[PDB]
Amino acid sequence: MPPYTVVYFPVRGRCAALRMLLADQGQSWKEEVVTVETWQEGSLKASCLYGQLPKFQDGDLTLYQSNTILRHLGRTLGLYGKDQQEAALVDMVNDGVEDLRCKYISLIYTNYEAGKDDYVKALPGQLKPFETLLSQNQGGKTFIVGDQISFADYNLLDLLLIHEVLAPGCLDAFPLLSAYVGRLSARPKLKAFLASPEYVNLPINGNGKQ
Amino acid sequence: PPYTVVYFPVRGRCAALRMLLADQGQSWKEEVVTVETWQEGSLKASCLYGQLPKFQDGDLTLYQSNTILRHLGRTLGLYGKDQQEAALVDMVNDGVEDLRCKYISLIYTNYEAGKDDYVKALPGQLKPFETLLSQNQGGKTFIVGDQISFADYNLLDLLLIHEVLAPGCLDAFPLLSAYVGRLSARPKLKAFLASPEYVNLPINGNGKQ
Ligand SMILES: N[C@@H](CCC(=O)N[C@@H](CS[C@H]1c2c(cc3ccc4cccc5ccc2c3c45)C(=O)C(=O)[C@@H]1O)C(=O)NCC(=O)O)C(=O)O
Ligand SMILES: N[C@@H](CCC(=O)N[C@@H](CS[C@H]1c2c(cc3ccc4cccc5ccc2c3c45)C(=O)C(=O)[C@@H]1O)C(=O)NCC(=O)O)C(=O)O
Repeated sequence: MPPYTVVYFPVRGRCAALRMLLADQGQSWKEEVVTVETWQEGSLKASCLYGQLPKFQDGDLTLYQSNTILRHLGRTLGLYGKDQQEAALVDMVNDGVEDLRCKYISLIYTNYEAGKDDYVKALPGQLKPFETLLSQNQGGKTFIVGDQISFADYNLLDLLLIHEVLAPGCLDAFPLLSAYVGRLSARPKLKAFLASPEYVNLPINGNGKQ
Repeated sequence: PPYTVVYFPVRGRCAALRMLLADQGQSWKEEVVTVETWQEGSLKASCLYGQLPKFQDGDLTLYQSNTILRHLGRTLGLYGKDQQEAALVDMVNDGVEDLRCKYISLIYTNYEAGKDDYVKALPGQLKPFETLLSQNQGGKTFIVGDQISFADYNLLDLLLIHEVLAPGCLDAFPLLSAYVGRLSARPKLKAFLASPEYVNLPINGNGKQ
């Protein structure tokens, strides 16, 4: 059996980025999918630390919280900076990614029809700090932090892809971002994952919006 | 002092890292930012995400309260004994951050009409951290392992502000209650929490708590 197990609802959501990590890194993993009926039965839920998914297992290490998983994988597979200073910068990117993700998730599930124009109007000002980060790291030719990939790249990558779905062309205002996205998705294993039914046949979110 | 904390004159998302610094005998400087200052827009335009806190470690400049916590935990050895404990630590902090966000939305966006439901949901919101204590040496040490981590300071602050928001919310949780007492009594932290620069600082900016 693979050492890793992803326990989630059948969507990309907060598991998209860590799945891309694992795929690009050539790791193997079991997917455990949870239906509404099963969630509604309440036994799994009660057993989750914060009563939510994703749930992740690495051997007998059981983790909750999507960014915990990302950092845990970034730690063990060496995608967490080359040094302590880089690691901080990697954290600083991911906190920003999370911040925007929280807003995205709020729009998608609590206020899509009403808030979408305001959201898209505000999108440029929200993406710009990431464009700025690229420009300050080797002309944005390599990765979000340093010259080696990190978990934040995989998280940022997902974030930009879902926003291109939400707001087609949004990256037209951000040359570095746009290319970044093309480049990281050209990575052979990731590209193969992204084109696969495993990724493509899952809806981004669970309410049918995007 | 090698550290600089740039922020608004409230505890808020700087309370945990202040406690961390004081408890670890670290020295730091406070650049307090006023409305006016914030209003000229030079600072803000300068901030990666247009927000505070901003932090300095020698020549390193950071943003994001949780990046600063992690940076301090990492460089001062407050991040678990190993990768496995370091994961546990993140799992506590991310959870602390989820409740805090809820706390923050209640306080600034929905205090009058959301407080009853907030406080009724509270115990189920605090049970995970009591359970976490329950699984680690019967809760007589720390939130993870037997050495303090950045998550302790962050969870400590979370529990203190809730005790102000809903006095006695810890009364049904004996490990949480003893833990708050234990950590709050650590000499350097104890002195800091009794000091004016803590006590005379408003928790939040809009006068609600
Ligand atoms: N800080 C944590 C947070 C993790 C987290 O949010 N988990 C949620 C995800 S469900 C997710 C969610 C919602 C609505 C729906 C609605 C329809 C739906 C159909 C098919 C699949 C999903 C999957 C997820 C999901 C939803 C669906 C929405 O309303 C929710 O807010 C969430 O965004 C959950 O487990 N909910 C179960 C419950 O609390 O009892 C982390 O980063 O890991
Ligand atoms: N993910 C980040 C989040 C950091 C963050 O939220 N920063 C905010 C803090 S201001 C804080 C805040 C708000 C309202 C007020 C209202 C009155 C007020 C009076 C005196 C002091 C403060 C201090 C903070 C503050 C406020 C006050 C509220 O509306 C805000 O949401 C915040 O909770 C900020 O810099 N605002 C400047 C602006 O963006 O332009 C992190 O973890 O560090």
